[PDB]
Amino acid sequence: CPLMVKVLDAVRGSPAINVAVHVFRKAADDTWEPFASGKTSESGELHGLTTEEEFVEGIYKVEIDTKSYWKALGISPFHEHAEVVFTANDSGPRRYTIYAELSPYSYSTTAVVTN
Amino acid sequence: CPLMVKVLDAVRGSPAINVAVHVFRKAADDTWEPFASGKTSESGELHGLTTEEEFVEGIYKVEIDTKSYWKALGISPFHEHAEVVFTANDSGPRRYTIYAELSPYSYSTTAVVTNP
Amino acid sequence: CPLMVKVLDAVRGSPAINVAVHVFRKAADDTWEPFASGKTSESGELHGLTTEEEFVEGIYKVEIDTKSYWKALGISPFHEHAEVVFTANDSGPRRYTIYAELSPYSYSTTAVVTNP
Amino acid sequence: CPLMVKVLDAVRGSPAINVAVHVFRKAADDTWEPFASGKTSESGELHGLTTEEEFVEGIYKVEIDTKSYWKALGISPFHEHAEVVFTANDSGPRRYTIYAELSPYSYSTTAVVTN
Repeated sequence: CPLMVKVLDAVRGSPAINVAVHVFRKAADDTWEPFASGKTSESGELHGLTTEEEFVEGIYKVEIDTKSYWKALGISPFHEHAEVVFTANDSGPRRYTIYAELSPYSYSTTAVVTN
Repeated sequence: CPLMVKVLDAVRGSPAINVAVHVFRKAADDTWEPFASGKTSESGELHGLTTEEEFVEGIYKVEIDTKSYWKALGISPFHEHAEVVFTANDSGPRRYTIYAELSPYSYSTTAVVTNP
Repeated sequence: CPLMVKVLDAVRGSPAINVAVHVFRKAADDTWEPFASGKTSESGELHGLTTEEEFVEGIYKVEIDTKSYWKALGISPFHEHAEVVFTANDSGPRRYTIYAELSPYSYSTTAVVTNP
Repeated sequence: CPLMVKVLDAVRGSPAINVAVHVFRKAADDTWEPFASGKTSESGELHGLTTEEEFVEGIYKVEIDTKSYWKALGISPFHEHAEVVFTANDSGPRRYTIYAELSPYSYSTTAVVTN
């Protein structure tokens, strides 16, 4: 599993559970092709999105549905979602972990890429 | 200015200067219509993007072109850009300041929304 | 002002108002001597802490009293405070702006350092 | 292990390895008593700092030696270190994970507290 997502709730100090995540791949016509998706687990994680075979070089977009998450908690949020757009490059480490720390009016994301 | 952007460079401890920013507004067909664009100043600030009159209700996307910024500094960063997508002015006119703090493999964005 | 602090509330999307800030400077015995204090304004800003003359070389600690801030909003936060410790003016006088973005279980701080 | 630390390098997009971490406990006389310490692993983690028996309620300080980390990489940093000060409370979740994302002139820290 070369692509992982770890989402944290900076308000409650807990993993962000049941957050919808959609991954897209940029197509030849510059549109976003659905690639993979899921809901974060009780540990705020989402793995098994793709395989080494399928995760070829290219531009990918990871959309985290933060708005629905905050609405479920009864908290008015700012963003429609958090977007993480990046290029997968074979000439570097294999495993991509996208960290995302969520607050109603702020989010931070950090990519950790390793072997 | 109802729409403002403040960008900081967390590697150099300075405002992020000459960063290109493109703003889009969602149309009916889910496509992103260009709304406004500019580049950050020496203070990492970008005002004069729009006016209260033109900045109507809608879903807006503020795209900060961080990749170019880092490459010019000799750094190969992770993200293509930093995207900030939000509904604006749905409860009346508001003033928005989008803060962004950039690192090659990380960014944070915080929105300050005030009622004039 | 050579020392400035800008604090934002990432839960409400606003400046963090009336946040107490204490600045200390390290002495010889590793103890923290009180240097200056204040509270953030409506803009989440705090200037007038010190002067160029008084702000000599040294190791400074900017302590932001976030716990009190969150408790007053009905939130029980994780941190006692947000501490920002740094060497200042060791290469001559500089201007420092300490940005802080607060959430109940998280905070970020970014320093902008400029040469006047 | 009720206390864990996960440190990430936001410049290189990798765990922050070999970062010294010192944990202190606030004593009756308001001074900081050394409690535990170590160096982050190849995964930027530091566990086995303490036990449930020893990790009683009280105020703790986690000092991350970020200055030495950046100096090793030949990068001039701003902070002397990153400090995370908090109260351990029995009336909540047991495991504390302190996340820290490091940049030369910025750091973010997020606490994740779970069962």
